[PDB]
Amino acid sequence: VKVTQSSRYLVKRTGEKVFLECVQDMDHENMFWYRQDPGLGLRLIYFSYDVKMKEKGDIPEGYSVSREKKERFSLILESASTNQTSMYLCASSQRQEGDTQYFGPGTRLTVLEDLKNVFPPEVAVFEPSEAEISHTQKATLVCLATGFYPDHVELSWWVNGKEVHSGVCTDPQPLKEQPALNDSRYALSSRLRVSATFWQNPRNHFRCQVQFYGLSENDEWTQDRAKPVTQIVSAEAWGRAD
Amino acid sequence: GSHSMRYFYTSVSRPGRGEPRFISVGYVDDTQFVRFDSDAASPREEPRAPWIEQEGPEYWDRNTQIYKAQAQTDRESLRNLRGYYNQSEAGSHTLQSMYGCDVGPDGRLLRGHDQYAYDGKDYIALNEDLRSWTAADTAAQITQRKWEAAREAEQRRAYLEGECVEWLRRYLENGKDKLERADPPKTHVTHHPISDHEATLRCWALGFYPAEITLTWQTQDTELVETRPAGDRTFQKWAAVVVPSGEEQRYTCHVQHEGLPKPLTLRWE
Amino acid sequence: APRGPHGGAASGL
Amino acid sequence: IQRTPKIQVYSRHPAENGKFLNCYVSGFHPSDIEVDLLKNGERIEKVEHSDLSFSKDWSFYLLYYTEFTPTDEYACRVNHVTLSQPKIVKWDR
Amino acid sequence: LAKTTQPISMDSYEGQEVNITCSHNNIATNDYITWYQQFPSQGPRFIIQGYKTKVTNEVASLFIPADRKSSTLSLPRVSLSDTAVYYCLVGEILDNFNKFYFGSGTKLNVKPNIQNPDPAVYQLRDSKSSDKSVCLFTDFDSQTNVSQSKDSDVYITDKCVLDMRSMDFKSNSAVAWSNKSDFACANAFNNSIIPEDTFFPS
Repeated sequence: VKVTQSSRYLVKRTGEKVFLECVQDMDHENMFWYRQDPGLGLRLIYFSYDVKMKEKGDIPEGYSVSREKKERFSLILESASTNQTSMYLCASSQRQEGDTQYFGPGTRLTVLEDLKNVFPPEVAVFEPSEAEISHTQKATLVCLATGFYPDHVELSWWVNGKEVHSGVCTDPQPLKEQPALNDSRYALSSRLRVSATFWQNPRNHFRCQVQFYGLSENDEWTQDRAKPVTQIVSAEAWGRAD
Repeated sequence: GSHSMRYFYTSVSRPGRGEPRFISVGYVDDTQFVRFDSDAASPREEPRAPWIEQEGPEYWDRNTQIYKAQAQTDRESLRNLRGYYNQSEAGSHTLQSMYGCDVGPDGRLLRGHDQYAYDGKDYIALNEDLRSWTAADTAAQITQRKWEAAREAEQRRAYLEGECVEWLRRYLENGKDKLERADPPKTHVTHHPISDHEATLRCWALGFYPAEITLTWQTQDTELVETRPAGDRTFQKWAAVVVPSGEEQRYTCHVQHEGLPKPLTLRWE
Repeated sequence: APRGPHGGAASGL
Repeated sequence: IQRTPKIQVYSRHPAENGKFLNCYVSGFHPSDIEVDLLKNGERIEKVEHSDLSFSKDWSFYLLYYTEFTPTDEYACRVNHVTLSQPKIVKWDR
Repeated sequence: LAKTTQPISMDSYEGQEVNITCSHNNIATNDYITWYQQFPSQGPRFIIQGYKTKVTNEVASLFIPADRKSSTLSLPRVSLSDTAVYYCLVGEILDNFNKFYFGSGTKLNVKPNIQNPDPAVYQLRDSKSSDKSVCLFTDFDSQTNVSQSKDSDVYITDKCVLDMRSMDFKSNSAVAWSNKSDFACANAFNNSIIPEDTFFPS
């Protein structure tokens, strides 16, 4: 059950030829490229029922594919357009059970007319309410990731240098900072809740980590700002007696 | 009464002259209703009975793509079989497939079939329990273990119990007046001097549907021709017995067929 | 109708 | 692995002068086969035939048929691989 | 086009059986019925398939009535991690023939059973000096609907379920914030309907 994809996050300029890879090691005859968009579910772009064989799906326009070997099914955006911004999901299946499909982990692709609105997040940690501490004997830290674009972030919490998942909740989806704009940058929040005694210990260290996926090398940059490359942005707090 | 759907596949290799030819015909009882031929100028499933022309484009298109895939599956089978029997890459070979379902008036599955012949001989066949296979020779035993391992029988039985049954239901409903008919055999006895000593007594049965009929002269001296179709949706057959002269009286032709009330007893008039 | 992949159409000998 | 065709020649409806002459080849293998229907010893040109099928016995069968109006000899020329030379069969009873 | 129809979304509480009915009136005789489960940030995964006979495995059971016009996915007593999109597909696929189409599916949201709700609205200040200020609405029961703000300069997140596994404690919260200096937690969640008993400290 090993279907892989080469890219996890991509930002591309309109007009670029973009290559997405899908590899399976199950010797499956069928491979598929779908895109998934809000409200529309998964729509088939192309499938291949054997090496060299291609079949247009429901939405082939603006894409090509390659099946030169049975293991690999490449998707090509010949001349990227903004409406090709999507979540791309590869799958594979056996000839004998084509409707039992195994999916890769997906590739988030954002196509923009220009890279000028690309921004990494600012990150800030907010310390637990003293009122929350005395009322509940628990302590909720909040992390805010703000002003980032496109929506390609992964937030995590680190306590005393180790990642935690207990007591964590991150917004399943970000907000638009400017809802009236199509151009809007995003914000995201997360909570980490601990016992008040743990927060009250000044030897305890809390760090909110945001992996941003932005520009790479080979993306040209002209502007004043630091180039908005894929990067980590973190904010932290130490416990306090207060 | 009790009805049947059956598909008859024939795949014939022809090394050098391209891919194997794949041909399919489908029957409900003794009535053919579809055909497919991979060599046709525009290969598609085609109607061969009035009552199946009701099916829309989606029916024909899906069945067409399924035959094309079956042809491909048969091509692989023919390769495998050529290995199993250690045969020359140059010889043409024949794979025949027959599968389908028998039901009663109940409309429930009475019996399933799923069988294969290679170059005229039985190869492998699904047993009546629909859970086991009978391999004809050592070669088919390879296939047997293969399908045992893969639990093929369950796939086979699934279609046989479900789709096949359902589809047969639909066809008998649409071809109603023409599928559950019964045309009785018109009969007569002819006489024919062979010598001064003897003559041929031939017993005829004509115009009957379905093809199932029994016909005897009351065996070691009885000639019996294969039942034959008229081109109408009907069948013919006869039985002969060489008989001395002035002696035709001690001979009796017996005729049995479902379309008649009286299992007939005939003498030469 | 003939059997599809669920019924044996892709199962070779 | 080799079986020779059983050939029948006959009429669909009773041979009454006025208005489908049949030839039924069966029991044969392999499935390659040549069938001509003959009027007065010459090939009749527009002759249909059924789709290749076979019986429970796995023996192939085919029906060749044109239209009859009788009076003139009629035959069925069949060649198969199990026949040294073509096999011609005469028609009526 | 979609030959299957199903609810866009449904809500459920943890510990309850969940049934999802899919409509497929035009199902063809040769079509099979297949369901997929897609966890957040993952690709869908196959979970169950049937034709007519009821099917059960460790993940679900699949009910198919006589005419096969519909079918029901039955999830045993759900847990929060069962939050996912459930796709119902009807079709057939082999070689170039592909009548096997996903659709939009049913978004299943599983809500926590909050044992003793203690709704409250707390103010949190930045670890570094003031760029923003943050309000936290927390410990409310799962039926609480958090609305977005009427103000352009105020951001309000949706609710979010937090599980403190070591304590066996689950809680909801939403976050609101702004960089306007006239932003006060007392009225931050004004555009929402909050409990009369919500604790607002001084």
